[PDB]
Amino acid sequence: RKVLRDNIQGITKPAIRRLARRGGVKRISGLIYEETRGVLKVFLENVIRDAVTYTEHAKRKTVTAMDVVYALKRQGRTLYGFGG
Amino acid sequence: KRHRKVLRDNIQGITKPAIRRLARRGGVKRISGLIYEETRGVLKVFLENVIRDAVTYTEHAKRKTVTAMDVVYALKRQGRTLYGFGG
Amino acid sequence: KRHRKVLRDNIQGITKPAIRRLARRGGVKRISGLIYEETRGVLKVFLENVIRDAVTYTEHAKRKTVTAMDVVYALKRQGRTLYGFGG
Amino acid sequence: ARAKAKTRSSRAGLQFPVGRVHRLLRKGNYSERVGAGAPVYLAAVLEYLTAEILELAGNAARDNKKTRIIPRHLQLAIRNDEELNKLLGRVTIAQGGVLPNIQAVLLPKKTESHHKAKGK
Amino acid sequence: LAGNAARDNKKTRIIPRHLQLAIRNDEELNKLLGRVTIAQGGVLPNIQAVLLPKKTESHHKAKGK
Amino acid sequence: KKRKRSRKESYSVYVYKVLKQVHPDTGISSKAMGIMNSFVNDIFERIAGEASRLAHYNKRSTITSREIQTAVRLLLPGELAKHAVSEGTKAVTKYTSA
Amino acid sequence: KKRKRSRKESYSVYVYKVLKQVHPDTGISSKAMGIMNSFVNDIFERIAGEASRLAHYNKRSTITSREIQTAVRLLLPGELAKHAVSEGTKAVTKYTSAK
Amino acid sequence: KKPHRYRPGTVALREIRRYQKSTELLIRKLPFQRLVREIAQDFKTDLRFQSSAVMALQEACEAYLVGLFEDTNLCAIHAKRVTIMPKDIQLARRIRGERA
Amino acid sequence: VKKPHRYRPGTVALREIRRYQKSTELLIRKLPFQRLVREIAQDFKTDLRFQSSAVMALQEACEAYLVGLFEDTNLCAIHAKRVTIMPKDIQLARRIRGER
Amino acid sequence: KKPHRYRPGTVALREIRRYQKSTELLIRKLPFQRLVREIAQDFKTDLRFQSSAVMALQEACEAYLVGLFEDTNLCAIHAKRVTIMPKDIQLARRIRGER
Repeated sequence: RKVLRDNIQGITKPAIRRLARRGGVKRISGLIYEETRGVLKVFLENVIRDAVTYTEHAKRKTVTAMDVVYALKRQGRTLYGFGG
Repeated sequence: KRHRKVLRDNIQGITKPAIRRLARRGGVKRISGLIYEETRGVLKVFLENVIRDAVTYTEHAKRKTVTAMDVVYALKRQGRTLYGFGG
Repeated sequence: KRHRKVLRDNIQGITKPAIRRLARRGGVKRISGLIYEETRGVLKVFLENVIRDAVTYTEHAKRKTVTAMDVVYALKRQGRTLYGFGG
Repeated sequence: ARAKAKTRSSRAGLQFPVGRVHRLLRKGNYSERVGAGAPVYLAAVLEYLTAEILELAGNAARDNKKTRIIPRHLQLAIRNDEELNKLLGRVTIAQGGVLPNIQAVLLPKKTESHHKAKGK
Repeated sequence: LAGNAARDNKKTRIIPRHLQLAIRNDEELNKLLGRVTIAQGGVLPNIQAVLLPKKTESHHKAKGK
Repeated sequence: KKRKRSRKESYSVYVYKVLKQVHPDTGISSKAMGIMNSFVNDIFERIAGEASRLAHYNKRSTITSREIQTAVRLLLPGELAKHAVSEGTKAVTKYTSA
Repeated sequence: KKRKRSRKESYSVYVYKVLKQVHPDTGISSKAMGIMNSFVNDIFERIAGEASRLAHYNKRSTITSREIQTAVRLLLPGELAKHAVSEGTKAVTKYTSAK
Repeated sequence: KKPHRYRPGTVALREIRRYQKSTELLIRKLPFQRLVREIAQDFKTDLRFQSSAVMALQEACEAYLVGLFEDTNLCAIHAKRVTIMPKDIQLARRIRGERA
Repeated sequence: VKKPHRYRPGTVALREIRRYQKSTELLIRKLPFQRLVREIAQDFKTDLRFQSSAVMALQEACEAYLVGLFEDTNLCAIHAKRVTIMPKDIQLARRIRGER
Repeated sequence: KKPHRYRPGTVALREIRRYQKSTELLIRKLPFQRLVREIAQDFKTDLRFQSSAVMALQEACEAYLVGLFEDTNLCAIHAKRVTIMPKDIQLARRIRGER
């Protein structure tokens, strides 16, 4: 079952620090952990709503990797590699 | 006759009051003294970048006159999109 | 009213033959192709430096003409004493 | 009759294909009639730029003591340059990494910190 | 520019070395005091890249391939 | 049923050959071929995407060398523009005089 | 000019007629025609533009009605999309009946 | 409010309110004609600018500058200060991504 | 003998900003990120089946935008003389960048 | 037909011997008169140069250049090469201390 809470409590507190110690931050306040689950559910909504629209155009029911490489390209963040 | 050409005093042509009227439309309340030299650095880089792409389109058409549908076609690429002073 | 060209000689007149005449006095036998752009970059940082000190003396006397005794006085400070061109 | 022939690329001495950038420039509907002097110019600008991701990367593989140009060695060569980080400046490279940087103010230098029982 | 290089090395006195690490970095102050020798200064760290360890890899004959 | 798997087309033989002239000892792992085919297919899209706009703005119907050259002067940054415009001019000149 | 000179094309006559339907007894200045005529000529090059790429990825060679419906779904934003995908189909319905 | 003196920082709120409600350009037209002409000399000489080209450049350049100041202001109010300064302009340019 | 060399606050965090900035692997666990992508796609079209290379091209672009908003919230928390990123910093970086 | 093409590099030894035995300046006076005029514009405008000032600047500038090329040559003969190249000019300037 995709329990709503479980899916977002999936980005756990240790991995919201180790994804931030790769940027330089030395001390992290307690409330950063809540806001940073908010900004990764309003980014995935926008990338996974423009991969569904291309998938429907070709009358397919599987979201292929090339479609995500074409959803990201439109919004200004091209990804080179996991696609062609 | 006109025995003179345009020197490089122009970058100081923007006066101290003009940068205090384009910043009071911005919400700024107490402009600091050193800002006036910095704001003549940010404008100076920008005016060159729209200009180099503007000349590059004109030389493609082998003309000698930079018409405004060339500025409007340069400003789209960099980022903005002036609507109006052009077609 | 104005010479149409305003290039003020852009590091020009140092044509391939002139740099292949100065080098041969030096002892160079087979000058390579890329040297010509570089030797127009070393002449450039020298002609400016004798000049900045030369104008600095003339403005001290308030005169508007750079006489040769000013260039001999500037050249001593950097390190090379030209003997006699001005005296 | 009609003779025997050789590749157009060899005739102009360019390694990158000059007969495949003509089909891909005409079957994409970029323009109605392709000049024949344009496939050759555009198979040289790509090749000059290919070496800009194949030489700076290789020189950064010797420095880490390895003989293959793996995906990270590609980032340390397109993020350490000043005219190749202003072209590929939004692209994200798969399985890459970040360039090492720690801002100076954070580095340990509190100098005994102070405010404690007078260390005097 | 010398005190700021004493906090970085964790000391509270501007001793003679901390004076070289501040007059051998700034470009305006290394083109004025460019012949002077400080009394017990030392030198600024720099190892040329070509000789760094291995790099070209000391295998030579590398018998095999 | 039939075989005839669609034959995928990639610029990957040509990238190996440029590695060989520039460095004769190194080799590229499979992922770097992926992060390199994508680069070649991205600069081609920008240069033939500003050529087509230039051909149309000045009413015209063909992309000749000057048009594929105005783009390199605009899309590529500062230094790489000067070297690349020259590298192409030498390569086209050889084609005509042969 | 009139020395055998060329004639430009503007969507300026059409905009005036729309102004009359939504708000009667109101007028537009010629400076405000210039901002509006550019917008009608900029939304044409974004909605048509995504359609060209969509046709190529699929491999199909025609830009038909379905393609100008996926472009309106992606380029436009939230509730100015549901109110415009619906409006267009109604006009395609009527044309299919008569032309 | 003796016309002789209004306390510091109260004339400017009247200035902000009046300036935000009108659209006339704020840099003088004759001096800006020259800055563009000087910058053009290096790219080519013998370039003749039509009247509209120097008008558009005025209505884009004012707009980039009006914007940087609103973002510099947002940064200043963050540190508890109420005045723009030289350091604040640089944080706005690194974040927006222009300088690199 | 009660000294496990307890490190003072600040020496076990500058030995992790230096071991995570020199590696190429992915920090977020794969299985908990194969349920966030599916819950956010059970509202747009029901019964959509994701491929195995498109649940890794979404992890590598939602772990390279977060590590790009933590270098613009550690250049804004050093402008107010603090070393601790706080939730009023992440909100400022978004307004200037353009993503509000 | 007499091509009389001396083999490569033997015309130049005759050139070196003849050039080292005379003192006439090797850069033309009219072009040099202008390079100084351009580099003077930035420091001040309205500066008038007497005839001798351009002449002195020509003798010092030829002399710095003649020298850099006897030291670049000495560096080239060290690596076993016989021709000056762009890289050699930068070792001479780092060692002499000009930087």
